[PDB]
Amino acid sequence: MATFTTEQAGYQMQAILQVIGYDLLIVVTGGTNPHIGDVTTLTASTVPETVKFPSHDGRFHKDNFISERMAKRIQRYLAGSCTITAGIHVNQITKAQIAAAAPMTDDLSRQIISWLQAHP
Amino acid sequence: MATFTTEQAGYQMQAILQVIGYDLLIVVTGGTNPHIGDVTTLTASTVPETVKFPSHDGRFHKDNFISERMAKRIQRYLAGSCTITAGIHVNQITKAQIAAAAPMTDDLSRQIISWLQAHP
Repeated sequence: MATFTTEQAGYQMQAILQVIGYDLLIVVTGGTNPHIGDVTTLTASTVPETVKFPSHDGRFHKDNFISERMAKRIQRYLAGSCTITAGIHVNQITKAQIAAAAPMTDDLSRQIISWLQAHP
Repeated sequence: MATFTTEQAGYQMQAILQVIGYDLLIVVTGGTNPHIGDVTTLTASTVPETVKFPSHDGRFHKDNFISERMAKRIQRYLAGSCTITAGIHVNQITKAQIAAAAPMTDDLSRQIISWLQAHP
């Protein structure tokens, strides 16, 4: 249904939003290698819950800070269920990139909130 | 990336598949009202796990039998993580529709397996 991008100092993240009835599905990725490392689910009135996927070396992917952050930002605007995937390869990128991805996620979230307000 | 439909005695289900890098995202819906009631996650080597969304009257949605069934059918063909949503309003449809949706899910799953084998 809709694609958004955000950029901070050369690093780019993207969010693809799909409206499935009253329910939402959002894929958040970054850099040049799309991936799903974590999934966070929520409704307007329940606390978001995360499932982590295993990485190749056995560690769980820690990209859930992205999906949980977006979940917290958009929660009050949800008409139904919401499923958010995240994957920016936090196990491979620099600490500065990981830190920058938090305000970048806030920017994608506001872009999404605006789009939802314009397409209720 | 790809859409599939299946039909049994007038009832239709649909699966939208998205390839996100090596990872998969599949939305399974049915009838005339798309929805996400449940989410099942898996990899080729881990048992699928489900999160259920609450319905309006407080009962968890029970459409996860759909996503878990598809997960079991396609698991051995996965290159990475896989996230499957399901929602056919099992809390509103007839018992016969609920029962028919299980072989319909197997048909969508094979359609997906074929598409994956043709687009590795």
